[PDB]
Amino acid sequence: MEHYISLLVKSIFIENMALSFFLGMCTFLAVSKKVKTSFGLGIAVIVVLTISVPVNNLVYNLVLKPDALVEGVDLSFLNFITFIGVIAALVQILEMILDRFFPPLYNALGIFLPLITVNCAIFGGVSFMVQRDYSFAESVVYGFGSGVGWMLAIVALAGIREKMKYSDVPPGLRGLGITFITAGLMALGFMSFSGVQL
Amino acid sequence: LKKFLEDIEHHFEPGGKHEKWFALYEAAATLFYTPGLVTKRSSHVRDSVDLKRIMIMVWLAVFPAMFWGMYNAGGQAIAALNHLYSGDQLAAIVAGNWHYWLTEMLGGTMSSDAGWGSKMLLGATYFLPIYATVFIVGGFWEVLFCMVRKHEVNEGFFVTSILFALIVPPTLPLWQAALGITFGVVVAKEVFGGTGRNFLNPALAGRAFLFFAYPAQISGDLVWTAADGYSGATALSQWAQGGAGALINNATGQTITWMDAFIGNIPGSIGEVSTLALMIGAAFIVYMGIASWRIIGGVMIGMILLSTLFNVIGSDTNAMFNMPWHWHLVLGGFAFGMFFMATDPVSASFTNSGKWAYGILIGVMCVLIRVVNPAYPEGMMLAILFANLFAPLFDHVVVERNIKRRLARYGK
Amino acid sequence: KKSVLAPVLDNNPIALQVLGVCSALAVTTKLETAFVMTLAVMFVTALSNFFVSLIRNHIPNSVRIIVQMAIIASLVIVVDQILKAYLYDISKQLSVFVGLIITNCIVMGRAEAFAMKSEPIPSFIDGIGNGLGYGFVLMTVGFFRELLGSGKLFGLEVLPLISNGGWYQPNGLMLLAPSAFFLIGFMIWAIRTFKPEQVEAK
Amino acid sequence: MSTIIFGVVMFTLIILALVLVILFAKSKLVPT
Amino acid sequence: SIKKTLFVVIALSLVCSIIVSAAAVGLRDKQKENAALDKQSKILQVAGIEAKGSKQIVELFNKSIEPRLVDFNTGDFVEGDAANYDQRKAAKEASESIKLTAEQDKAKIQRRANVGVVYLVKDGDKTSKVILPVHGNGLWSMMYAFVAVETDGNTVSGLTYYEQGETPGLGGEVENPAWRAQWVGKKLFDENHKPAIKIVKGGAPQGSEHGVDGLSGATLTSNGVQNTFDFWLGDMGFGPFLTKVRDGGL
Amino acid sequence: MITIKKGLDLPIAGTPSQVISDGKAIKKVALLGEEYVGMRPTMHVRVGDEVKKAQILFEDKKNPGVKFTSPVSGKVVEINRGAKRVLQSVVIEVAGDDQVTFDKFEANQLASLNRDAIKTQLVESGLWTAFRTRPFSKVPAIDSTSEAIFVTAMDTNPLAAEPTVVINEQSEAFVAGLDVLSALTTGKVYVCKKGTSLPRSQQPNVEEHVFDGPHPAGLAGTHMHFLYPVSADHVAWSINYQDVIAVGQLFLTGELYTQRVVSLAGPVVNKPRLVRTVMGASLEQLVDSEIMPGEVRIISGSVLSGTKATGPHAYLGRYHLQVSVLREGRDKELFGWAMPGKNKFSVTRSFLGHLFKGQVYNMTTTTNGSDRSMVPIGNYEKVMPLDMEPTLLLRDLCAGDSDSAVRLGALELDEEDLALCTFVCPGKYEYGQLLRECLDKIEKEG
Ligand SMILES: Cc1cc2nc3c(=O)[nH]c(=O)nc-3n(C[C@H](O)[C@H](O)[C@H](O)CO)c2cc1C
Ligand SMILES: COC1=C(OC)C(=O)C(CC=C(C)C)=C(C)C1=O
Ligand code: FES
Repeated sequence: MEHYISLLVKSIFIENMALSFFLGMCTFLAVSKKVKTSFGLGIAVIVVLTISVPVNNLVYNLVLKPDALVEGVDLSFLNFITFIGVIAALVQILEMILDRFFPPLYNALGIFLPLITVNCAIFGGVSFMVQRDYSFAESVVYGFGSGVGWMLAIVALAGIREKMKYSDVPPGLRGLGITFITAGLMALGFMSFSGVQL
Repeated sequence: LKKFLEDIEHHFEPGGKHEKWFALYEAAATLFYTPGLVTKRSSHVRDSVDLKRIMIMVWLAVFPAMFWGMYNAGGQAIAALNHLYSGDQLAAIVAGNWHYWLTEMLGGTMSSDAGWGSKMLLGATYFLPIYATVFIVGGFWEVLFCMVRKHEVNEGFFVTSILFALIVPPTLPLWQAALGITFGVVVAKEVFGGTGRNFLNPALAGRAFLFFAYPAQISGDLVWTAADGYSGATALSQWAQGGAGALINNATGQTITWMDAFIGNIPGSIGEVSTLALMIGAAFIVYMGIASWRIIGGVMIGMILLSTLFNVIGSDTNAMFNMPWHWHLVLGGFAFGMFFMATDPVSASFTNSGKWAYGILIGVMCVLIRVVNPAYPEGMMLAILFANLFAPLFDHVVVERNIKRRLARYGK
Repeated sequence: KKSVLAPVLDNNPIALQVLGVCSALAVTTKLETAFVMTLAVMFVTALSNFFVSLIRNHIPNSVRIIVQMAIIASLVIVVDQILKAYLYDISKQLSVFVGLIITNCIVMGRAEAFAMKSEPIPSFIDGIGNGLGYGFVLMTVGFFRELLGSGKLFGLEVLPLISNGGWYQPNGLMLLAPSAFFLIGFMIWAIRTFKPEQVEAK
Repeated sequence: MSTIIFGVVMFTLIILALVLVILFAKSKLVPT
Repeated sequence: SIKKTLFVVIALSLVCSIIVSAAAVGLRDKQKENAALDKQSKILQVAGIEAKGSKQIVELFNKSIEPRLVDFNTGDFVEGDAANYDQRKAAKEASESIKLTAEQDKAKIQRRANVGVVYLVKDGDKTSKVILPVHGNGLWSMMYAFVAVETDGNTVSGLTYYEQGETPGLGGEVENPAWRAQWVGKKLFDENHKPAIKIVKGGAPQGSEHGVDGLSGATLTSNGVQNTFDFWLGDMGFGPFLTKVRDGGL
Repeated sequence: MITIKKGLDLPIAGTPSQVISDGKAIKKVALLGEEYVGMRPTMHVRVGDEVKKAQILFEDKKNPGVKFTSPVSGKVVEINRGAKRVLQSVVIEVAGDDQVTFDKFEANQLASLNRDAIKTQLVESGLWTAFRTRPFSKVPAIDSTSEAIFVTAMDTNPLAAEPTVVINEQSEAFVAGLDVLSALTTGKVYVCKKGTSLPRSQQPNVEEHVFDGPHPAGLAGTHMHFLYPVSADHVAWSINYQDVIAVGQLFLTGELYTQRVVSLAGPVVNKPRLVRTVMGASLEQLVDSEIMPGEVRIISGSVLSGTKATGPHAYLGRYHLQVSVLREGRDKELFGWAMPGKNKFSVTRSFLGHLFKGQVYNMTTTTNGSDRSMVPIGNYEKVMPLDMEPTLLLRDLCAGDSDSAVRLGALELDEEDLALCTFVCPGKYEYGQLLRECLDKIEKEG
C-alpha cells in the first residue's frame, strides 16, 4: 500500500494540518498551555475530523458534484455553506450521543467541542479533500492522518511550553511572541518526511 | 596577567566608565582565572565540576575527529584533482583557487604523492575559515544578548560553534555559515534565555537553516569533495542507487570497503567521516559522565531493530532495505549525531526512562528517513530535531506514572 | 476616525487578539495573494458586520450562530465566484483559503463582539478597521517572504536572481512554512517594543 | 433557470433540515 | 418565538440563496473560459506563437491549433469533443482508464486514460507541429509538460513544463528557459525507432542528437523527467501514434 | 533491612575520633530564632533579666502554646535582631544553678502515661520543640497527634558523631524516652538505625528498621519515604536520638536535660573528637584554641546542611549535633577549571581524584565556579535515592512553580534532603533555599 502509506505520512509530516497548512492556529497556540487540556482537545479534533471528511465526500459526490442529482445542474457553489452546516450538525450530534449515552466520554471530550464548532482545521480538512479530488478510501486515510497530525502537534507544543517554565524569554517575546517562534521550530522537525518509497 | 585583571575590575563594576562592557570582562577574566568565590548558604562545600569544564571536555572530545577531518578533506581533494587534471591544466587550477596555492606557498604540495602534512594543511584552509567565521559571528550574537539583558555569558557556545563547523561541507560559503550560526544561536537559543533554557539543538537548528534555505550548497555531488570541477556521490547516495555494489570511490577507482568507512576514508561532512575517531572521543565523555549512555544505548537499539526489520522484509526496488545495521553505523552523520548531538542534555529528556525512549526515537527516525524518504540520503539532523520536540512529552509520561505511584503511597 | 486605525497597532487582530492567523501564515508567499486576501477579508468583514447589525434585534439566540454563518458564508461564496471570474490566476494560488474566510476568527469575532451590539454604520467601520490591521500583518509578512525568497515584489524583479544572470541567491526557507512563524514572532517583538503596554505579564 | 431554482430550493431545504434537527434535539434532550 | 424564528431563518435564507445562486450562474460562463485561456496561452507558447492579449490568445488558438482525441492503444484519432475533454478526470475513472503494472509504470503515474488529446499546430491548412501532453512523477509532485514534435515524428520543436512542485533552486529549473532551449532540435527516437531521448547527468556532449543536460544537483528530478519520456514514448504512450505520424500521417 | 545505592559520602579530611571527652567551659548560650520554620517570637524576657533553667524565653505567635525555654540558668545579655527585626538569637550568660522542676515517674509506668500528660510536660519543659513535622519541618501543634514518630538513631552526615557511642552511655534514658514516645504516638515509633545493636524498647509499637548505604541513608526524610510516606493528610514527626535521651531524662528525673555530645571535626581541627557540651553553646568559645591559624568558617551542623556560625549566629543550633570547621577558599587558580585535578573531589569522573579511592580532601568553602543555568548532566539522579524525578523537581523549584513541585513530591523533602543536589549542581544553585520558599508559599495559600 505505497500510495496509502505515502498519503498518511505526507499529511502528517510535510502537510501537517497545524505546522504546514496552519489550520486551527488560533486554538493551536492558545489552548496549548497545558498538556492535559491539549490532549483532550486533540482527541476531539481527531474524532470529528476522521468522520466529517469521509461523510462530506459522500455528500459532495451524491449531490454537490456536477451531474449528481440532475444532469446539467451543478450545485458545487454550495460547497462552502453545506460543509459548514454538516460540520456543525455532526458536532451537535456527537454532543447528543456523548452527553446522553457516554457521560464519561463527554467529560473527556465534550468540554472542547464548542471550541471546534467552526474551527479552521475541520473546515480546512474537508476543503482539501474536495480540491485534491480524493476517493472515499483516500478520504478515510487523509481524514485519519490529518487528525492524528493535529493532535500530535498540539500535544508536542504543550509539552514544550510546560518545559519553557524555566526559560528567560525577553518581555517583548513573552507569551504570544515566543509561541510563534516555538511553533516555527516545530515545523522544521516535522519536515522530515514528504512521502514513502516503500 | 592576574594583577592586570584585578586592577581593571573597578572599571567594569557599576559606576565605572566601562559598565556596559561588564559582560565581556567577566567572559575574559573568568576564562583565565577561577572566580575565587566562597559559598553563602547550606552545602558550604561544592562539587569541583562546573559548566566550564563540562563544555571544555566536549570541545576537546571532538579534536580527533577535527584533525582527521582536515586530513581527510585534503586527501579527498588532492586525489580528485589528480584524477581530473594533470600537467599545465593542474597548474592552472592550483593558481586559480586560493586554497590550492596557499598550501603550496606554505611548503605543501598538491601533487599525488603529498604527505599527511600537505593533506591536513589543505583541509585546514577549508575548515579554519569556516570555524573562524562561525565563532566570531556566533560570539557577537551571544555577547550582544548578554549585554542587553545584563547577564554574564553562560558557557556552551564553544561546543555549539565547533560542532556546527564540523557538520558542514568543506566547500560551504562563509556568508552562509554566518547566516546558519546566526539562526542557531539567536532563534533557537538566545530568544529563549540562553544556555540551559532552550528546547532545540542549536547547532542542528543552524544546519537545518542551511539545509532548507540553500539546499544546493549542502547537498548533491558537488559539495562533499573540495576539488574544483569534480562531481562525486557519497556512500549513502550510491547505496540508494545501486546497493552495496555501487560503493566505488571514483577519485581512486577502488571500492569503498567497510573498514574505509569505519576509519574515515570517505567524502562527506568535515567531522563525520571517522567513526573510530568519534568513538574515542565519545568514550572519554561517556566515562566522565558528561554524555548519557542511556541515550546512546537507545539510539543503537532503535537503529538496529528498524534496520534489521527492513532487511527481513526486503524490497526488490529500494536498495536501502538491504543495508545492515553495521553499515548504517559507519555511514553518514549517524555516529557524529549519536555521540555528540543526541547527547545534548538540554535538548534531551530529563528522566532516565525518558532517555531510553528519546534515544530509540532518534535511532528509528534516522533509519526511516534514510530508507523510505527518497529526497534525503541521511536523516540524522532531522531525526534529532524531531525528537527534541517529543523529549518533553516522554518526560510527561514518566512523571505521571511517578505521581500515580506517589498518590498510592508507593504501596504504603 | 480613531476606530479605523485602532485595530492596526493598538488592537491588532493577529499581533494581539490571535485572530486570523491561519491565512496569514499560508497566503503570504506572494504580495499579490496577500493583497487580494486582504481585500477579501476586509470586504467580507465589513458587509457581514453591516448586515448582522441590521437584523441584530431579530436573531434568535438558539440558532444565533447559524444565522450569522448564513450571512458570512454567502458573502464568501460571492467573493469566491468573483475571484474565479476576474482573478482566476490569483484565485488558483489561494486554493482552499478563500473558503476558509468563513471560519476566520476575525470575521465571526467582530460580528459577535461588535456587530450584535452596535449600529450598522459603526459595524461597517469596525469591519474595515479590523481588515486594515489584518492586512497590515499580511502585507508586512508577505513583503519579506517574497523579497527574500524570490527577489520580487508583486512579480516585479527587485533583486536579480543568479539563475537569471543576477547576483542574489533566493532564500529557500522564506518559501517554506517555518519562515512565516518566525517573521510574525519577530514582528510582535517589534510592535511590543514600541508599545510596552501590550507586553504580557510573567 | 433550472440551476437557480434548484440552488434556491436546496439551500433553503438544507438550512431548514439543520434548524429542525437542532430544535427537535433541544426539545427532546434539554430539561424544562 | 418559533414563528418568529422560522420567519427570520426562511427570509434570510431566501435572500442569501438568490444572491449566491445568481452570482454562481451569471459568472459561470466567464469562469470556465478563464480556465481554458490559461491552458490555451501555455499551448501557444510552446508552439512558438506570440500572443499577449486575452482576445489575441483566443483568436490565435482557434486559427492555428486544432485539438484532437487520440487512442493510445491503436494510435488512431477518435471523434469527440476535444476542446472540452479532461484527460485528468478520465484517468481517475475505471471505465475510461487502465491500471498500469509495475513493469509498465515507468513514470509512476499508476493509471493512464484510454484516450488522450493532442493539439495539431497548423499553418493554414497543413499541419506543422503536434503538441503532446506528457506527465510523470517527480521527487515531490507530479510534473505536467507539453512537448512539441515536428511532423517527422522524431524531432522535438519545444518543451514547456507548466505544472510542477519541485524545489525552486533544485528541480524547479525544469522551467528555466536555458534548459528548455536544449530540447529544440533533439531526436526522440534512434534509427531503430526505439525511445532514445536521454537526460545526461553532469552535462550532455555539446554535439549530440539525443542528449539533454540534466538538472544540476537535482538527479532525482532528472530521473523523473527521464522516466516521463521513457513511458510516453513507449508502446503504452504515444509510441504507436508517433509511429503513424512518421509514416506520413497528419 | 533497606539498602541505599544512590547517594554520596563526602571523603572530607578531619574525621572525628569516636571517643567522648570533656569540652571547653561554656560561659554563654543562645537560642536561634531563625532556625525554627515559621516562628514569630513573642518575647517574655528583656536584656538584664535573670532566667532559670527551663524557663520560657519567648513564645510563638503562629504556633500558639509552644514555649521556647532557656537551656541554662543565668542572665539575658543581648537579644540580637536583624533585617525586619527578625529574632536572630537570645543570648544567656551562664550564672547559677536555678531551675524549674517537673514531675518524674518510674521506668515501669512511662509507657502507660496519658498522652495529654506527656504533651503537657514536654510543652512546659520546652522539649516539645525537638519534634519537627513532615511536611514543612515545623514544630507540631500542641493539640495535634501523629501516627508515625521517627527516631533518627543514625547519622550519615560527613564528620558526624556515631550515635552508638552516645546511646550506650545513656541506654536507660534512651529506652525510657522510647517508652514515652510509644505512649505519645497514636500509631508506631520507627527507630531507624544501622546494623549495630542498640538498646531496645519492649513496647510492641516500637519497631527498629535497619538502613544501609551512603548519605542520605541517615536522614529522616529518607526513612519516611521508605516506611511511612508523608503528604498533606499523613504528617509524621521526627526527633534525633540525643533528644530522645533528653525526653527519657525529663520523665525519669523531672529536670530538663540540656547536655549534648557534638563532634568537633574538619580539616583545620587539630584533634577531631567528640566533646560534651550544652544546648546552644557558644561556638566561639567551644572552638577556641582548637583550629589551625588562618581564615576559617565555623559551621553549626554538617557541611552539607548547616548554619554559618558567625556573629549573632555563632551558637550551636537546636537540631545540630556537630560543629564543622573549614578554610575559606578564596584562592584564584589559573585555568583551575581545566586542571587535571588530582586532589579535586567530584561525583563525576572528570578529575584524576576518583582514580585514588582512599583519598581524603581538604575541602574549602570555594564554589568551584560561577552561577549558571541548570544543565542536566545527570548528577542529581546519582545522589537522589528517593522515588522522585530529581531534575524535573529541581526545575520546578527554580521556576517557582509550587503546584507542580507538590505533585512531584516537594512535601516529602527538607532542606537537608536537597543538600547533595546542591553539592553536585554544575550551575551552583542552592536548592535548599528554593525549597523553603516553595514550602512557605504552599503553607500561605493553604
Ligand atoms: C554532552 C553535550 C553535548 C552537546 N551537544 C550539543 C550539540 O549537539 N549542539 C549544540 O549546539 N550544543 C551542544 N552542547 C552545548 C549545550 O549543552 C547546548 O547548546 C544547549 O542547548 C545549551 O542550552 C552540548 C553540551 C554537552 C555537555
Ligand atoms: C568552554 O566553556 C566556555 C568558555 O570558557 C571556558 C567561554 O569563555 C565561553 C564564552 C565565550 C564568549 C565568546 C564570550 C563559552 C561560551 C564557553 O563555552
Ligand atoms: S483563523 Fe482562527 S482558527 Fe483559523
